[PDB]
Amino acid sequence: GIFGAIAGFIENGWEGMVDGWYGFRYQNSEGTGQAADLKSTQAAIDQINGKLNRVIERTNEKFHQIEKEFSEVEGRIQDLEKYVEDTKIDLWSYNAELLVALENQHTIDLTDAEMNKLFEKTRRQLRENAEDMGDGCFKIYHKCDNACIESIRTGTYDHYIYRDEALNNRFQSGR
Amino acid sequence: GIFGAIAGFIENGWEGMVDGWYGFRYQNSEGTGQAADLKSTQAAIDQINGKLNRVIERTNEKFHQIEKEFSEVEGRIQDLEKYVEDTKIDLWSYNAELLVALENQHTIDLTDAEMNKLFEKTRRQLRENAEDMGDGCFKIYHKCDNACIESIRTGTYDHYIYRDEALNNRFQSGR
Amino acid sequence: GIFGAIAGFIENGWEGMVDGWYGFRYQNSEGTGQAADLKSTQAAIDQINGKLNRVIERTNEKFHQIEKEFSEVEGRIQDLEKYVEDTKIDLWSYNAELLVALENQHTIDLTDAEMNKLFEKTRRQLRENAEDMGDGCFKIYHKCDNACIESIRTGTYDHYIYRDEALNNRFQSGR
Amino acid sequence: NNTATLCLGHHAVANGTLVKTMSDDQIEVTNATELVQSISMGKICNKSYRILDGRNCTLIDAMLGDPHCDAFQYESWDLFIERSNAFSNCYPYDIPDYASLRSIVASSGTVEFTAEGFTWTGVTQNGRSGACKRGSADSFFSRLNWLTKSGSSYPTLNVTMPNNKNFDKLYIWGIHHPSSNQEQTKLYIQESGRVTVSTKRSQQTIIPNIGSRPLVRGQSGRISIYWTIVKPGDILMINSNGNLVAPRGYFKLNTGKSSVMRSDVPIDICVSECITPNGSISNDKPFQNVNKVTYGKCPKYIRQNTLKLATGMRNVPEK
Amino acid sequence: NNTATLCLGHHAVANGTLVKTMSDDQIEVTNATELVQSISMGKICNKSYRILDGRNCTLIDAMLGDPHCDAFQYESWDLFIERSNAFSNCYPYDIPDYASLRSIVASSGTVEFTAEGFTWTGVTQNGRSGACKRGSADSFFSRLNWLTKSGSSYPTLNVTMPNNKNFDKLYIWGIHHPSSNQEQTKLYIQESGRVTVSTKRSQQTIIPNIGSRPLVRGQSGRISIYWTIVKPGDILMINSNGNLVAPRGYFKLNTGKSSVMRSDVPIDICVSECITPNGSISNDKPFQNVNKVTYGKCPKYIRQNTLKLATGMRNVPEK
Amino acid sequence: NNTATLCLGHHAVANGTLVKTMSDDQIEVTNATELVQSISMGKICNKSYRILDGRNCTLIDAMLGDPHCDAFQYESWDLFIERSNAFSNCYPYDIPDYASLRSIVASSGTVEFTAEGFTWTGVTQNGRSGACKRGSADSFFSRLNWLTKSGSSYPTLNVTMPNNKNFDKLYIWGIHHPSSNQEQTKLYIQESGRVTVSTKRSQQTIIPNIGSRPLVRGQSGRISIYWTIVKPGDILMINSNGNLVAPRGYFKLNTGKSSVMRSDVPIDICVSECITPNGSISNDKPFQNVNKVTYGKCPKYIRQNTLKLATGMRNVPEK
Ligand SMILES: *[C@@H]1O[C@H](CO)[C@@H](O[C@@H]2O[C@H](CO)[C@@H](O[C@@H]3O[C@H](CO[C@H]4O[C@H](CO)[C@@H](O)[C@H](O)[C@@H]4O)[C@@H](O)[C@H](O[C@H]4O[C@H](CO)[C@@H](O)[C@H](O)[C@@H]4O)[C@@H]3O)[C@H](O)[C@H]2NC(C)=O)[C@H](O)[C@H]1NC(C)=O
Ligand SMILES: *[C@@H]1O[C@H](CO)[C@@H](O[C@@H]2O[C@H](CO)[C@@H](O[C@@H]3O[C@H](CO[C@H]4O[C@H](CO)[C@@H](O)[C@H](O)[C@@H]4O)[C@@H](O)[C@H](O[C@H]4O[C@H](CO)[C@@H](O)[C@H](O)[C@@H]4O)[C@@H]3O)[C@H](O)[C@H]2NC(C)=O)[C@H](O)[C@H]1NC(C)=O
Ligand SMILES: *[C@@H]1O[C@H](CO)[C@@H](O[C@@H]2O[C@H](CO)[C@@H](O[C@@H]3O[C@H](CO[C@H]4O[C@H](CO)[C@@H](O)[C@H](O)[C@@H]4O)[C@@H](O)[C@H](O[C@H]4O[C@H](CO)[C@@H](O)[C@H](O)[C@@H]4O)[C@@H]3O)[C@H](O)[C@H]2NC(C)=O)[C@H](O)[C@H]1NC(C)=O
Ligand SMILES: CC(=O)N[C@@H]1[C@@H](O[C@H]2O[C@@H](C)[C@@H](O)[C@@H](O)[C@@H]2O)[C@H](O[C@@H]2O[C@H](CO)[C@H](O)[C@H](O[C@]3(C(=O)O)C[C@H](O)[C@@H](NC(C)=O)[C@H]([C@H](O)[C@H](O)CO)O3)[C@H]2O)[C@@H](CO)O[C@H]1O
Ligand SMILES: CC(=O)N[C@@H]1[C@@H](O[C@H]2O[C@@H](C)[C@@H](O)[C@@H](O)[C@@H]2O)[C@H](O[C@@H]2O[C@H](CO)[C@H](O)[C@H](O[C@]3(C(=O)O)C[C@H](O)[C@@H](NC(C)=O)[C@H]([C@H](O)[C@H](O)CO)O3)[C@H]2O)[C@@H](CO)O[C@H]1O
Ligand SMILES: CC(=O)N[C@@H]1[C@@H](O[C@H]2O[C@@H](C)[C@@H](O)[C@@H](O)[C@@H]2O)[C@H](O[C@@H]2O[C@H](CO)[C@H](O)[C@H](O[C@]3(C(=O)O)C[C@H](O)[C@@H](NC(C)=O)[C@H]([C@H](O)[C@H](O)CO)O3)[C@H]2O)[C@@H](CO)O[C@H]1O
Ligand SMILES: *[C@@H]1O[C@H](CO)[C@@H](O[C@@H]2O[C@H](CO)[C@@H](O[C@@H]3O[C@H](CO)[C@@H](O)[C@H](O)[C@@H]3O)[C@H](O)[C@H]2NC(C)=O)[C@H](O)[C@H]1NC(C)=O
Ligand SMILES: *[C@@H]1O[C@H](CO)[C@@H](O[C@@H]2O[C@H](CO)[C@@H](O[C@@H]3O[C@H](CO)[C@@H](O)[C@H](O)[C@@H]3O)[C@H](O)[C@H]2NC(C)=O)[C@H](O)[C@H]1NC(C)=O
Ligand SMILES: *[C@@H]1O[C@H](CO)[C@@H](O[C@@H]2O[C@H](CO)[C@@H](O[C@@H]3O[C@H](CO)[C@@H](O)[C@H](O)[C@@H]3O)[C@H](O)[C@H]2NC(C)=O)[C@H](O)[C@H]1NC(C)=O
Ligand SMILES: *[C@@H]1O[C@H](CO)[C@@H](O[C@@H]2O[C@H](CO)[C@@H](O)[C@H](O)[C@H]2NC(C)=O)[C@H](O)[C@H]1NC(C)=O
Ligand SMILES: *[C@@H]1O[C@H](CO)[C@@H](O[C@@H]2O[C@H](CO)[C@@H](O)[C@H](O)[C@H]2NC(C)=O)[C@H](O)[C@H]1NC(C)=O
Ligand SMILES: *[C@@H]1O[C@H](CO)[C@@H](O)[C@H](O)[C@H]1NC(C)=O
Ligand SMILES: *[C@@H]1O[C@H](CO)[C@@H](O)[C@H](O)[C@H]1NC(C)=O
Ligand SMILES: *[C@@H]1O[C@H](CO)[C@@H](O)[C@H](O)[C@H]1NC(C)=O
Repeated sequence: GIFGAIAGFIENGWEGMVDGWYGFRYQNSEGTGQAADLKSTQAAIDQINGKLNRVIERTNEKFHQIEKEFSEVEGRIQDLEKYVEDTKIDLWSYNAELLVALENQHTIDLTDAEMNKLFEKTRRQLRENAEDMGDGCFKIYHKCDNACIESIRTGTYDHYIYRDEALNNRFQSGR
Repeated sequence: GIFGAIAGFIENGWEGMVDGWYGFRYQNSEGTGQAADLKSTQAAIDQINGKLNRVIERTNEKFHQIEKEFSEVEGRIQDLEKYVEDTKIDLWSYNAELLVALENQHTIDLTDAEMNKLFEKTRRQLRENAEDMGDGCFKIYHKCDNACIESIRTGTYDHYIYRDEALNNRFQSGR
Repeated sequence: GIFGAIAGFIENGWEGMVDGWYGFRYQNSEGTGQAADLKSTQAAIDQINGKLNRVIERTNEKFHQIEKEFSEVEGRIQDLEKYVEDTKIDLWSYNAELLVALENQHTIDLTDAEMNKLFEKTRRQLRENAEDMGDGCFKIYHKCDNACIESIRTGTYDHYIYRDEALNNRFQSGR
Repeated sequence: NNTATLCLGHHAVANGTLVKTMSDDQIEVTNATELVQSISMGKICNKSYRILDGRNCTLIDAMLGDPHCDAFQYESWDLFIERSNAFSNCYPYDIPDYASLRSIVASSGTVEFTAEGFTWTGVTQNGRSGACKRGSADSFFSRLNWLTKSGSSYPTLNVTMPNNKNFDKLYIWGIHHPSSNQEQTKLYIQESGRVTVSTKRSQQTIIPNIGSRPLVRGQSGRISIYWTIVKPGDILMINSNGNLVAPRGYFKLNTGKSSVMRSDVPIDICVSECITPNGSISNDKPFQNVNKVTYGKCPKYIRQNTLKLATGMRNVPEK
Repeated sequence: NNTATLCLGHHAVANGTLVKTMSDDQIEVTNATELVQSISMGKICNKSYRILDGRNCTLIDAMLGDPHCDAFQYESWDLFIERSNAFSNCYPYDIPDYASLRSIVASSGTVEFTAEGFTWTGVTQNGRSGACKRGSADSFFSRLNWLTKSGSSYPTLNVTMPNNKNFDKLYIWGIHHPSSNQEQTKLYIQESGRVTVSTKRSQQTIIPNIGSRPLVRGQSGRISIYWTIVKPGDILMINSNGNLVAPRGYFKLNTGKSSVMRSDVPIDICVSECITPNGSISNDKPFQNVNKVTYGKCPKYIRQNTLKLATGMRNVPEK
Repeated sequence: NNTATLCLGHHAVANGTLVKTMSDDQIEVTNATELVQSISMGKICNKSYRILDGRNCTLIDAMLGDPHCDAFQYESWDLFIERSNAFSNCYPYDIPDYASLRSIVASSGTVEFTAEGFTWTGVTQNGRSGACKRGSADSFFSRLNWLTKSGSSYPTLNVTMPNNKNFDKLYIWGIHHPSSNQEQTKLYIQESGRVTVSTKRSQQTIIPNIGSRPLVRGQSGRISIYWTIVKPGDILMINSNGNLVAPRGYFKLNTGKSSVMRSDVPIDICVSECITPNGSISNDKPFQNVNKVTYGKCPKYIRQNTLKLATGMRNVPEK
């Protein structure tokens, strides 16, 4: 991925998430829990659904055409009929190959984006109250129960509330 | 957008900017002001201008061809003439649909990039003297007049000058 | 580039690197040195190698066809033969133009990604022990010999070891 | 501890599948879909289009009126299926520019015939042949009238038939090539015959050609078949002093969704919207590898038998 | 306060517009441009190409020399417009392989004629017809010479005409089909005529075909028209013992940007570089939905009437 | 100092090169590759395909059996090269639908002939001509038998030849057009001849056409050449009362990778897998600007002479 999130800084996927495409796992004073993040999951899915219908016209009726199989050897005209068809097939075959590569590339990249987008969103919420652990994990420098975690997930988290406390736990150090 | 800047962490657009595509709004000791950032605006525009001329050949002269409308029912040959044209039209129709989707996708993405690129540029200038507020805003921990703001915009800003002062205002805290 | 790394925050390329595509230069207690980063170099190269073979079918045998040059003026049929070929050429010509633009765009972007991916990887390792200088350079707030630098390159670097020391050198300041 | 740690992730599945991107030949994702239809249904669905099974008959034969084709007499179709056991069983013939006539009739989508009152003065009508048995009696193509000498005369025929309807009429006619001058003069007084079918805007004269050809159902003579389109307001005119195989009326010519297909696959009771020689095929995928010969609402034919479209993020299993 | 806050943003507009991406069916951006030309100009621009309005004449007629087409006699064109009121007014005819001849002449881009001194020894020249009135007198196609019997003889014509120029000559000739043996022998001694036009490399013999056809401007006879290309250094040769409609010279054959178009739309004083049956259309867009029939510097024809290309960032209004 | 600084970078080269992206017309990268083959090899490689240099002979001539083409008698090819000095040197002829016959034979990929024992009872065989010298004696096309009157008779020929092999036979035959009734009756008793070549499923009658044509190698008469495909189990039949140029046997008709190409470029000892009129061209690039006429494993022909594919990151030199 271009963003280095999926299969990069995030070590690997969670099979335990039968719940959504993106989410959180947390360890706190109340224990450990897991919650899927719906907006992220939705943003991805929306882009992937009906993907092909944004390029390929809803398939079209076609009736009488040219002949494409022959019993007799005729030359000039049959030569042309065979070449017209052969040309048509080869050109569509290219189209289909390129389309798949393009779409898959796009899909891969937008999913890596959504992961990164969500990590970033969370990092920005926390401010200097937290620490980028490097494996897509935040060390949070204060007592954070389930209502606290839940608030970070809703986007209602207030760091000015925890600033003082965070600083204490953070700047305990120095030798 | 893949970068989560436009329509993401930046809440929305500024209709008040009749001035450029990207820029700053600031509140300081002298009041509040607004300035468009030209390099960003230019980088985007340059990519978007003449976009289509990098794929589609400057339109070409074409004179006598085949007939595409018929009075008489003829069979074999007219069958072929109709199919040749029908094939040509359907293939170009695909090309045009895919091209638009590709270009628009690219356009959307490069504009989101330029926004992010500029935020990032600014964040990097400021160092620990500032704070990522999360809505594409920086809390600057020192007295910063218009000449100060203007310097951040020119890329001449020197944080070593303000380090000491920033630290004071920042680390006033702890309980 | 969409990531603003290459030809952006990283000022320019190193001709002195006859060694790899991406890497580090460092100044420490033992002097100054330079080391290419293989994983990054490999990730890029792998994507760029055989690029075109993921879209274009391995070239195919084609024998007897239609005639494409004529001595006599014939009308209707020759009209069709010329138009069939003309159509075929124009359509492939488009394909080739678009393909090049698409691939090059992708190439540019994935290489900018790998640069950014590597900077980011390093930044994440260092934590608050370091400082984003803005030109893709880290100010490291502690004595860091070649074994120390080498550890950051291997991904074995431990910041908890240097935290205390870093803090001292960092927070010497304030007036 | 008295501080918390919060981690972000994405899901993975047990059964990942490989796809192709711009950057990778093979890369595993959480889900993929097939974009190419390669399985046919093995049979042609009698719905939703109107299918006519030609059985022992060709399309040309059913319209000309070969006796074993009599059942098709009243038929129209969306798609006419031409089988391979298909054979002829009437007087031996040939159609110069056969395929064209086959195509014209196929897209017209009917062999329905409107008889007209032609007058052939002083000639015997309804010439029959042992090569073309209706039941077990000598007969001839039902839509053609084989005219010969009456008494000791075959006068210049000069018959007319105006198109007063508001559509094009298609007229099918022919000429007879006898095997010997002996036979020629016997059936058609004059030593050398001819046919000049004409309108206000076109014309075609055909001269018969004496001589022996190989025996087909006991006969060494032959018939050559021609057509003529008469436009509304225009007028048909047949001029002949020998050898004319006369039309009995017209075929109404339609603009339509109709066609003909060579197939040996059986017809069955199902529903579908696309037909190939191999059978009906499914509609839902964008591409198709079953056959380049298609009729109806069909996915586009391509060379590859498989194409996978990623419908999920990259799959990164535990490790 | 004694500290500052600095925010980054991008612009928005009041009048955003929807486009289609790979990721979205509809998404609003700051600006979009139309890529498909769907409005025609309603008229054909007399500039920049050379347009010839066929008026009452077809292209074939103007070259053959139908009397009401006399005005086109000296003309050349880039594009020849064939109207629908267009009709014929000379002797009734037909051209086997008509479209081909139409195409050959269209791309040649001229009906300009160079007369040659042919010698038709012992036959009367300039046969005229009541069906082909010049002014209000019997006449004939101006580029053809209708030869008949002189006195009581029509000797085997054996005329020659070498190509000594350094280009291909196009020769237009014909044969006359009389309505009765009575008429045939009257105008051309021999009971059965023929024409053998030949060069060193090709040849064509055409036999006339006696018989009545429907009346066209009082005449039941007909003429069939043929052509022959004579290469530089080669030589034309016409051999006939009856029924020959002789050429009067040659047409110079050009390689050129020339063509013919069926259109009923009027011609007006404007400028443009692309022409369709619907009129001249604008050049600046890459695609076009007006007509698949085009001449000149034209955008490519496609099925869709609208395609929007984003030319600005995503539009996110206040909220 | 007692603290370290660590910088990240990417390489650059001295010799960067410009490419085109979606975002830029020209942008410098570390490396690019050419995707269009525009240099030909100047010669046709005798390997890997089987090339036959037609030299002075056309493909049609080599199969008919023009005396100067005798060397090709036993030949087969992958690709037959037709040169431009190429000329004819036997009796003057013409083939209606020439190109088709040329194409049929080219893809068959052989002029190898199997003689059959035809019986032409009561006619003299092996008619020769001064226009077709073998060595320096009168001769004729080796694969054709020119039959004329024996004594004072040319009886109706009625010869038969069944296809008992399990492939299609191709038979080449012809008719002779004499220059005067004087010549006609002299060589073929009857005033008017004819040829009716027929099978169970097709037939073709050709009538000769009397008259003078321009002299070619002293002769004013001509020959017209026709073909007939006889299917396995079917049967050939030739009926003629004059003017028949008889076949001497059959050509075996092949489905194959064979073809014909017009080229003046020399043949040389090298290896390659793609051939154009300009010479053999290299295989490795996906596109090609040398010629639209190609045979073999060829890159696709396009209009542009250059296309650069970036194979390295953006090149940003010191500054
Ligand atoms: C030009 O030359 C050709 C070929 O030489 C001639 O055409 C042949 O003409 C003869 C008669 O003159 C034909 O002979 C007849 O053949 C019939 C077909 O036989 C086929 O099918 C049967 C099965 O029913 C098989 O035996 C066999 O496989 C054949 O393929 C027969 O049915 C006829 O049989 C009758 O005659 C016999 C013998 O006299 C009687 O005893 C029987 O009772 C029966 O009534 C008959 O023999 C021959 O088939 C023709 N061949 C072709 C290819 O058409 C032309 O006549 C000639 N033209 C001239 C001279 O102008
Ligand atoms: C083969 O058979 C056909 C058809 O039966 C014959 O062709 C017809 O021949 C007759 C004459 O023998 C033609 O009759 C003539 O018709 C002319 C055309 O009339 C049309 O236009 C006028 C308007 O001007 C309308 O009245 C009408 O709608 C017609 O469509 C007339 O102009 C002629 O009129 C003259 O004769 C009358 C009656 O005798 C006189 O009183 C008048 O003064 C006037 O001079 C004439 O009547 C007929 O049109 C032909 N039909 C076709 C389709 O061509 C062939 O003759 C025949 N061949 C043979 C026997 O060999
Ligand atoms: C229909 O009309 C045509 C054309 O008018 C006639 O065809 C011509 O017929 C005459 C004979 O009647 C031909 O004359 C002969 O021409 C031969 C070819 O000459 C060409 O090549 C030589 C080089 O060898 C050059 O001189 C020159 O450039 C020519 O292009 C000559 O070789 C013959 O020469 C013999 O005759 C002369 C004169 O009598 C003797 O002195 C010599 O010794 C020698 O034996 C001869 O002259 C003429 O070429 C024909 N033209 C064409 C185009 O075919 C038809 O005859 C006529 N049909 C009829 C009447 O039914
Ligand atoms: C051994 C012998 O000579 N028997 C005579 C038989 O000879 C022919 O048998 C037929 C089956 C053919 O194979 C032929 O080649 C044999 O020589 C005679 O049979 C008739 O022969 C004539 C002419 O030779 C026709 O072949 C005729 O065919 C019909 C037919 O189509 O069945 C009769 C139709 O009524 C007639 N139709 C018309 C006039 O409209 C047609 C038509 O005339 C031809 O097909 C046109 O090409 O011919 C055979 O019945 C018989 C009777 O004369 O005598 C036997 O002794
Ligand atoms: C009632 C009657 O019989 N009237 C005679 C009239 O009969 C014909 O009228 C014409 C208009 C036709 O419709 C015809 O069908 C009627 O029967 C005679 O008119 C001539 O008839 C002859 C032959 O029947 C021709 O039709 C002739 O046509 C011309 C022509 O083109 O106008 C005269 C031309 O000069 C002549 N051109 C030549 C020889 O180069 C042509 C040409 O011969 C034919 O078109 C070839 O097909 O014919 C009519 O003028 C007249 C005169 O005989 O007598 C009336 O009493
Ligand atoms: C001056 C003169 O009259 N000389 C006589 C000469 O006349 C002809 O010369 C030839 C070369 C032609 O150009 C012709 O136009 C001259 O008039 C005679 O030459 C023969 O003429 C006849 C008929 O006019 C043929 O042209 C014949 O040609 C051959 C040939 O092909 O070379 C002889 C072949 O054996 C014969 N082949 C057959 C019968 O199978 C053919 C064939 O008959 C024709 O090509 C068919 O179209 O003709 C010339 O040899 C000679 C001999 O009569 O007398 C001179 O005095
Ligand atoms: C991963 O994707 C695959 C294929 O893309 C999924 O199977 C497919 O899912 C689609 C979308 O729902 C199915 O469409 C459905 O069809 C049924 C009956 O035809 C209809 O009742 C529904 O309303 C809907 O239209 C489709 O049938 C099916 N494709 C195939 C080939 O069976 C698959 O389930 C996905 N897997 C996961 C783990 O999400
Ligand atoms: C947003 O984009 C649209 C369309 O892309 C803009 O209108 C178009 O702008 C182009 C580029 O300048 C115009 O081209 C100009 O044409 C005139 C006269 O033909 C010429 O004098 C100029 O030199 C220039 O070439 C073009 O006419 C115009 N398109 C249409 C269909 O009118 C639009 O202005 C842009 N809107 C904003 C808010 O930026
Ligand atoms: C930058 O790229 C260019 C062209 O893409 C490089 O030259 C090309 O390199 C390829 C890949 O190795 C060469 O293929 C080789 O061919 C030889 C002999 O034909 C064979 O022995 C090798 O096993 C291999 O298949 C190719 O020949 C060559 N292209 C051309 C047109 O000469 C170039 O070296 C690269 N430059 C840098 C600085 O990396
Ligand atoms: C197709 O043709 C064959 C006849 O050639 C028909 O099947 C035959 O039926 C007849 C009795 O009516 C018998 O000769 C045989 O039992 C069958 N022959 C074979 C080869 O099986 C069949 O009925 C025809 N089909 C139609 C629809 O008429
Ligand atoms: C096209 O044809 C018609 C004649 O058929 C011409 O218009 C006619 O003019 C004549 C007098 O010259 C009269 O019969 C009528 O007033 C007109 N007829 C109609 C139907 O309007 C017209 O002039 C011709 N055009 C050209 C360029 O010659
Ligand atoms: C379909 O039929 C064709 C013959 O028309 C045959 O060659 C092919 O194997 C069939 N294809 C499939 C996919 O069954
Ligand atoms: C153009 O003319 C055609 C007939 O040639 C007609 O069907 C169509 O409506 C016209 N198109 C437009 C866009 O006006
Ligand atoms: C190849 O030959 C053609 C003629 O067939 C000629 O026009 C052209 O210049 C040649 N092309 C090249 C690339 O040499």
